[PDB]
Amino acid sequence: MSAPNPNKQPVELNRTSLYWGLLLIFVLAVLFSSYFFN
Amino acid sequence: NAGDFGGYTIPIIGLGLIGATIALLAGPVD
Amino acid sequence: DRGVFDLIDDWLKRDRFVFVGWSGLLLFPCAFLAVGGWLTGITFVTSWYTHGLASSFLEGCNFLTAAVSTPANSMGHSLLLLWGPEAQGDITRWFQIGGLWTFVALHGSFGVIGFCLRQFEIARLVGIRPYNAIAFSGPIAVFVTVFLVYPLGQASWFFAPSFGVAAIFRFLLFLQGFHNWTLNPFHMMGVAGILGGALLCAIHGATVENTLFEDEETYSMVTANRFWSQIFGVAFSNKRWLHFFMLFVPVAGMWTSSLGIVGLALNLRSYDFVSQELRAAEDPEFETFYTKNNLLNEGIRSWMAAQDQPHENFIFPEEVLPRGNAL
Amino acid sequence: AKGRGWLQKARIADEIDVTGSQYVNVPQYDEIGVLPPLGRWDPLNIKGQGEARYRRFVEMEIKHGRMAMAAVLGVLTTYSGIRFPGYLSKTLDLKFEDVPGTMIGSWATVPVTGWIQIVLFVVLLEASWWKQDPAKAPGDVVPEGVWWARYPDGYSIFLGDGSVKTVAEDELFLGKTWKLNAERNNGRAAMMGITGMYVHELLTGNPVYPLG
Amino acid sequence: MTPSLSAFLSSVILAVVIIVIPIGAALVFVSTSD
Amino acid sequence: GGSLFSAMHGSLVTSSLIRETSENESLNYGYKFGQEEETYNIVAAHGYFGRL
Amino acid sequence: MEALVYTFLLIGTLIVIFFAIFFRDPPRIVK
Amino acid sequence: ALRTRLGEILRPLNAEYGKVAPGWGTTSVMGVFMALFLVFLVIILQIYNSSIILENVDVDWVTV
Amino acid sequence: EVSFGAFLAVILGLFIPVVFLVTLYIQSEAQGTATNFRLPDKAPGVPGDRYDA
Amino acid sequence: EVSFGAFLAVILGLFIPVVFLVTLYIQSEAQGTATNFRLPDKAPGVPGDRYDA
Amino acid sequence: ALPWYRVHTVVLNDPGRLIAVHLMHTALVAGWAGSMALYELAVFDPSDPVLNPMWRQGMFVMPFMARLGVTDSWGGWSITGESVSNPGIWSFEGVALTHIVLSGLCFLAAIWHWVYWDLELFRDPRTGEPALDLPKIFGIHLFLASLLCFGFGAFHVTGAFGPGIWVSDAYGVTGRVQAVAPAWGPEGFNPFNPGGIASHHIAAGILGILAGVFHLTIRPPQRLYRALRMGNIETVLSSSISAVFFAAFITSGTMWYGAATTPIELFGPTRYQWDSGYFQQEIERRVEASISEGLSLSQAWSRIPDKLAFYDYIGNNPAKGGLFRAGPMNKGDGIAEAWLGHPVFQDKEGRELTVRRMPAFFETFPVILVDKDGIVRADIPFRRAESKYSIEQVGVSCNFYGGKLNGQVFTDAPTVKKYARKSQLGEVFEFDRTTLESDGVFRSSPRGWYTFGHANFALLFFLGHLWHGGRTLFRDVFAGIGAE
Ligand code: CLA
Ligand SMILES: CC(=O)O[C@H]1CC(C)(C)C(=C=C/C(C)=C/C=C/C(C)=C/C=C/C=C(C)/C=C/C=C(\C)C(=O)C[C@@]23O[C@]2(C)C[C@@H](O)CC3(C)C)[C@](C)(O)C1
Ligand SMILES: CC1=C(/C=C/C(C)=C/C=C/C(C)=C/C=C/C=C(C)/C=C/C=C(C)/C=C/C2=C(C)CCCC2(C)C)C(C)(C)CCC1
Ligand SMILES: CC1=C(/C=C/C(C)=C/C=C/C(C)=C/C=C/C=C(C)/C=C/C=C(C)/C=C/C2=C(C)CCCC2(C)C)C(C)(C)CCC1
Ligand SMILES: [Fe+2]
Repeated sequence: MSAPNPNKQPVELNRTSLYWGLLLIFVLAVLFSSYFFN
Repeated sequence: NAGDFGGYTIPIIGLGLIGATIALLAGPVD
Repeated sequence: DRGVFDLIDDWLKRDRFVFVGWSGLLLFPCAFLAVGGWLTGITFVTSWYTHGLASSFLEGCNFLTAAVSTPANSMGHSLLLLWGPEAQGDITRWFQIGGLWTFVALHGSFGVIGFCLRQFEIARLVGIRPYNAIAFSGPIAVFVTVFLVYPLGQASWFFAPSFGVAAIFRFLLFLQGFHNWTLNPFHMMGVAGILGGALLCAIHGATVENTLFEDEETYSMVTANRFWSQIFGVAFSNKRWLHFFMLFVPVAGMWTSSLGIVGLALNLRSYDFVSQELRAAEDPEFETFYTKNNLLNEGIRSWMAAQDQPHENFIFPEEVLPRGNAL
Repeated sequence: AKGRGWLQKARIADEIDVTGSQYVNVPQYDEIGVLPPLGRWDPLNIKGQGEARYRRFVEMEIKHGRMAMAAVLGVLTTYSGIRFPGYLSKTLDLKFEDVPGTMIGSWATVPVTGWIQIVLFVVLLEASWWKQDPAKAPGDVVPEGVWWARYPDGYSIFLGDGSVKTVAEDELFLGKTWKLNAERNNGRAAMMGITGMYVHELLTGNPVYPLG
Repeated sequence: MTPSLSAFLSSVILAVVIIVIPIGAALVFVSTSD
Repeated sequence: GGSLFSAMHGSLVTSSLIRETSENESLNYGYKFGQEEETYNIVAAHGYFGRL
Repeated sequence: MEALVYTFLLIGTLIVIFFAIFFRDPPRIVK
Repeated sequence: ALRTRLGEILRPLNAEYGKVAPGWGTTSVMGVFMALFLVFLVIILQIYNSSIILENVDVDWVTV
Repeated sequence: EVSFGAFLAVILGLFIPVVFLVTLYIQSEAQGTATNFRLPDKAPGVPGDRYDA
Repeated sequence: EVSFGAFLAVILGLFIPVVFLVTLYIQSEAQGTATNFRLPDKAPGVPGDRYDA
Repeated sequence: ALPWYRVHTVVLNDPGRLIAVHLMHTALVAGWAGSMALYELAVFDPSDPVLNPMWRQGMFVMPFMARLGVTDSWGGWSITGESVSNPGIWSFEGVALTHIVLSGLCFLAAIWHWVYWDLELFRDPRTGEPALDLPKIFGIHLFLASLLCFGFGAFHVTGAFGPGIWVSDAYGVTGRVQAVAPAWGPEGFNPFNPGGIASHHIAAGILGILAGVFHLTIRPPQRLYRALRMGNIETVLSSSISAVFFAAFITSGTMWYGAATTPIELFGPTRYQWDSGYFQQEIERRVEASISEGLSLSQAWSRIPDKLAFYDYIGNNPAKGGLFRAGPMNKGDGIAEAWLGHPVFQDKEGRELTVRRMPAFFETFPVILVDKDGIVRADIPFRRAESKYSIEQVGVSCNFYGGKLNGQVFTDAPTVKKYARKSQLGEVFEFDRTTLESDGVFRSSPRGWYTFGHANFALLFFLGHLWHGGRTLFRDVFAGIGAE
């Protein structure tokens, strides 16, 4: 049935978690770029 | 290799059987 | 309670001088045999017939040089059971072919399984979340990959680390010379996690002790957050996030480095930068610190292979031994 | 001394709710042959022709499906080359291996005196031995004491420890209604199967014509 | 029955009758006692 | 040892966090910046480590 | 163009660090 | 909730939620099968490991 | 020998997770849940008040 | 010869505006402004009521 | 309020939406299989299956298609090299296209189950809450899986109704798809015996059907239901993850050590065949048999097949590649063109010299020529080292037998040094380093990459088992504990 789903939940990502994710992705790219290019 | 194990018969009959059962069960009840 | 299983369950979880539990049925004999087997090997058992080395207190070794050395290369990945087709029940021949190594490694592997089960059992008994068991999965992954997965991908148990101080030191230089393990990005993530964990241990212990209240909370989180915001730029404000982070970074360092050891088991190593190797081949004047490191790896490999792998009977004349005099 | 006292002690206890209370048991497929996909598929409304005329059709579907299931298995065995050892007719020098495994080939090569013995056995079964009792269920023609596999409601099955489970009629794969339904449906499928194998043979000589 | 297979069977029997059964019996005894 | 003690202390504190949030909300919202009371059960963590 | 990619990655990391320091979530003490 | 033709068909297959056998049930039979599985897994491991050398089976690449 | 596939691995291996994190934070700002200095949820789907309020 | 820069032009020329549109729509859904079947704003910053309540 | 790492837990108590995300994952996985095979069919060169097989070209899904009987293509070629006229639908392209069509149909089915999540089937009639009777669902799925396990073994593998599986000789020169009779004795537990595959799936399938009958009839014990939390969907996630990494560790060892399910004609040789000289010993055994027949060395080494000599080459060793040496095996040493023959080295004293072969450990190994006694006679010194036993000083000549250089004799030191370097890597071969711009560094086979992926995935799935196992047994306290 196409009823309103009661299990729908909002998703949260604060600014600190955004900065941690951006730092992790950029540092991982910095680390692995030399290995990918060679 | 074609014609082995019935040829295209079993895939055609099998796919037609699946499509027919889905259409048979597609209607609402009562 | 009611039923024989419940009396055993009550007795195993009873508060005594040491907790036993159901996990203690696996942990206590396996850990005692692994530690007792290691202490037996470093005291009496030699490595003369497997490695051509003396590695026991009986032969004159000290604590730094004694070891329980790996089995002979001819054994392969044999379990080397005492009743197995190699020793055939002979305890003396079992010691000589390196069967004590597989004894310590296998009983040690079931020991760390029992200890992690013990962490799960006490957490359920006390009533807390099992985060110590998840944190111990880091050391489990390191032990499993280094002492089991790495030799299982190699030729035999021989290339696993030997349970000793100087033997581990050889294993460090072996993986550097043969795999360029320092240049692996997975070891680099491991170094960051382990050095970061030591940083987090030092910086958290200093901060708590230096933001204490003169005597609820024993230290000022607001003062600590203010201090590191002006010293470092950023600071912790959540005490729960600070303690998950103290768990995460050393455990993630153990898990990331274990993934690279699995690649090293199959010789899927980060040995070279191909474009840097090709450019140095056509242009002999080109030289970086990576190219100098590959020269030192060649020096490690050729100068140790005669004695580190005596089963191969390597005969290297002085002409083929790499030297700095021949560039 | 009755030898059945150990059965009650080996019997597994009744299934309960996980909390500890007794389990609450809590649809339109009541008759054997009425199955989930089509339900009661009666395009000709034979059920409306009378209870006597509908009781005739249930026994008729059961009997037709039972011979067709045996007929399908017979052709699949003989066309594959499986034969009994020895001679079918020592007078006619007819070995089992000589007779074709095909339906028309086996129907002609088997002697008519041999075919009479098959027919007379069916006639003997149909007219005296395995006669349908009007009080009994349709298709229940085997009398008592003729050593037939029966699955009554609450019959016993046995586990590894020696424990005994009673099987109700509504149990999956083991109840009577499952086996009764599976006899009817396999009979229905073999009914279409045996006539399809006949016409494919009539047209190509191969009873399973695409296969082979 | 090769010597290695016989050794394996002996090892299984020995494990059951020296490790499993004595530890279980000791556990049952000390659980019914205490 | 620093990595060991950091992971150990972090796991001990994370294990004994006092319930303050919802069913699947992040537990870090259970701590308020500048609060006075303890954010984790110290006696439960001490009992776990003592029995360990 | 490999050195360009390396420089872009390092400068982007430093930009992320700058934003994390100076445009962080301002800590507010609960009442 | 929506009632469908297939949902009505599959309804008895999801109608026994929470139903258990009281007490220990068939755990003793399960432990025997677990113990036999453990011995069986050790056998095929030791055959592959060549810790059990059988009569005329050889752990090596075979022809045909 | 500029490895063409390696350039995409660095670019897309950086762009796609950065995009996912940026998209998650922006819709978090729209819902008023992009700060950790706020109370726990008052009701399901209702974020708590900020500490400054 | 596969033009290396042309691959990035097709990929980044497609990915970046698609990302920008997806990010704009997702934060619009969080604010309840991602439907055109709603009334105009009753106040600045307050979206109007939807047509079906 | 849901963090990023907990977003998919909205499906935890929604059986309709749980089927939807599982159908979506099925659509992506089946979509990958069709797409991977289509991309692989674009870059595959079927011209020479002797010196350029599938495992030299970095074929990943293609060996798994060929292992179960799909060897022909719609383009008119087969893996064995024999030109095929009509393969039917089940060719390489037809298998790839069917996985694409299956991916789209699962995508459409995932949409329906996502939209129509609220079905009465997922509701408990006693309470009205969403409920899944997991022990009964397990019995249905175990019966269905065992039926497929039995049917695969009894009909597909045995060839009763099926193509069979890939089988070869002990040295991987005559490989073909063939019906395999089940081995019911102790030889079925030989991992290299293909008869064990047929007998396992029949025996395990039958036992699984019997277990499925038990699990569809007998309810769980109450004490086992509470201990394992069988009313919680996360307890089967933790146990299935455990069974999943248990299988992945086994398939990693089976691939690495070799078995009948990982033939060398589809995945390449193993590292243990080079370590023990498996192909080398058979090569000298066939040569010594021809010598006893009266053939000269030139014709004795000419009977050695190029496929057998290609296996005795360290560039085909899966333990010679690198983690970031991407691409096919042809991207490394090059594309193999012709066997150059077997070089025989000899000094001025008639002593037969053999180059010491390179172990898989060494990135670079010294070039050393030894006699039958084991004493070093000649050398290639390290760069500009002061030579005493060099090739020029000792005066080593090289004679090639078989291959393209059959009967040729090289005595000038630069060519002898060049062939002594190539003899260190096993059999000498000629490589096309210009078609793929090969750089000369050895790469790993599909055998090496599969083991790396699945041993690392299994290790990470051990962590998931501990995490999801803890979340099951500690579900009551995972939002926090009480203050004491
Ligand atoms: C001897 C054959 C036979 C008989 C007596 C019955 C009798 C019955 N069936 Mg079956 N049925 C059969 C064969 C038969 N069935 C076959 C082969 C199938 C599978 C295709 C089915 C599938 C089926 C379902 C799904 C259901 C029934 C149901 C029923 C019941 C009422 C409906 C009915 O009477 O239709 C029977 C119709 C006839 C007997 C018509 C007479 C024969 C016609 C003319 C055959 C047509 C020609 C045929 C295709 C052969 C072609 C030869 C050519 C030369 C002309 C009744 C018990 C219902 C139920 O199960 O109740 C218990 C129901 O739901 N039947
Ligand atoms: C002591 C005693 O007596 O107790 C007895 C009691 C009892 C209950 C009787 C017992 C039982 C069970 C029994 C006897 C079970 C018997 C089962 C049996 C014999 C049932 C066959 C079905 C065949 C079908 C469905 C065929 C359809 C096939 C169809 C639909 C076809 O179209 C055929 C086909 O060829 C075409 C036309 C074209 C081809 O291109 C394709 C194929 C090949 C598909 C016991 C326990 O054993 C013993
Ligand atoms: C192997 C084996 C086994 C086992 C055994 C065992 C179990 C043993 C045990 C053993 C043991 C158990 C031993 C011990 C030893 C000890 C020692 C050797 C000690 C020493 C000490 C010292 C030296 C000290 C010092 C110090 C310190 C450290 C610090 C402070 C100060 C002092 C000075 C005090 C068996 C039989 C099963 C059989 C098989 C084999
Ligand atoms: C709708 C539809 C359709 C269509 C469909 C299609 C066309 C499909 C496609 C599909 C596809 C086309 C898909 C694909 C997929 C893919 C995938 C899914 C991938 C994935 C990947 C990944 C996951 C990876 C990752 C990684 C990396 C990157 C690195 C290393 C590690 C790893 C491996 C993890 C049709 C018409 C038929 C029908 C109707 C409907
Ligand atoms: Fe603290």
